[PDB]
Amino acid sequence: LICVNENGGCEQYCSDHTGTKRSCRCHEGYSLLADGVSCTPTVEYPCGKIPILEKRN
Amino acid sequence: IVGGKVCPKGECPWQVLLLVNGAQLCGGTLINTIWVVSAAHCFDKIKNWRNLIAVLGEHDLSEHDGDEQSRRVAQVIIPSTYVPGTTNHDIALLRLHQPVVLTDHVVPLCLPERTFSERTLAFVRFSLVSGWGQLLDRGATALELMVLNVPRLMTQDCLQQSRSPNITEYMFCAGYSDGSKDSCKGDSGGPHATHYRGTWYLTGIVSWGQGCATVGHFGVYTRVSQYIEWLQKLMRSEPRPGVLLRAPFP
Ligand SMILES: CO[C@H](C(=O)NCc1ccc(CN)cc1OCC(N)=O)c1ccc(O)cc1
Ligand SMILES: [Ca+2]
Repeated sequence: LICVNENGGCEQYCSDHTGTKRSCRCHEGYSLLADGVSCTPTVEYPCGKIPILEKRN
Repeated sequence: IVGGKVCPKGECPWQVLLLVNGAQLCGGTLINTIWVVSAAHCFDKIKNWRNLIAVLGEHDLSEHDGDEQSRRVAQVIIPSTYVPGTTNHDIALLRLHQPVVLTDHVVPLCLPERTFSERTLAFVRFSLVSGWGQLLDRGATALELMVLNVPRLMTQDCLQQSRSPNITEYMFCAGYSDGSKDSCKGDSGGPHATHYRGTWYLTGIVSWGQGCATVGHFGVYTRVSQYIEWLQKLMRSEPRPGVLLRAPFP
């Protein structure tokens, strides 16, 4: 996988590494899941999410 | 904002209102608890830098509902390359004197990594722009926060579709050429926010255009991806005496 195509499969940030390797990363306030692509909030008010709508669902 | 809708209270929680001596100046975007991104041009005519206030959690300017949080602006940082009265490099980074408290009504927008923004966010067609600016060209400003969904254009396409400042690599076009929908004067500095896989990111700053919602012209926004490393370096820096700071760019 490569970061320029489909964001390398990452939900947030993507780094290419030497030799068919890719690492996904997450913004502060999020942690990467064991799937290696998904980011889950670790704080009450993570950036870029709208509390009243997150609670709405 | 021309041709948008009221942003339901709490649905634009990163929006900032900038005031000078109590009067509306511009918008901005909260990106963490002490840092706000706005437009350089908002500060061209400031005389007393010590009367600048940022308000978070604002919605209706006619009433106080208790969700508003006001802070003094301790630093206004502008790139060396910005020239007052012109269009290029239209970005400012503002340090608040004290952090805001995050709540359901006050939440930062994510400042993306450059690669992610250039490779992925730049190709998301629609994004939201918001503010308390003019509801019509030559019209009154909004009392409730307004929001508008605008499509982004590649600059080559913007130039071909438009019919006078250059559109530089530090800008991008978004909106409509039929005169129905645009951001306006008083929205300057506010967010152009882009959704990707459940999270919103800062991709532009309301910057300029030919009037507001002028037929044959699109809105022009500061291309925030060009400034990620500049912003991140400044956020790691210690404050300096005196509010205005010009910082080298790149
Ligand atoms: C650098 O920005 C200023 C400025 O006034 N920006 C305000 C603004 C925000 C959004 C929109 C429409 N999206 C239009 C706007 O202004 C339209 C106008 N002034 O006719 C500028 C400077 C020099 C120049 O030649 C043109 C603009
Ligand atoms: Ca209010």
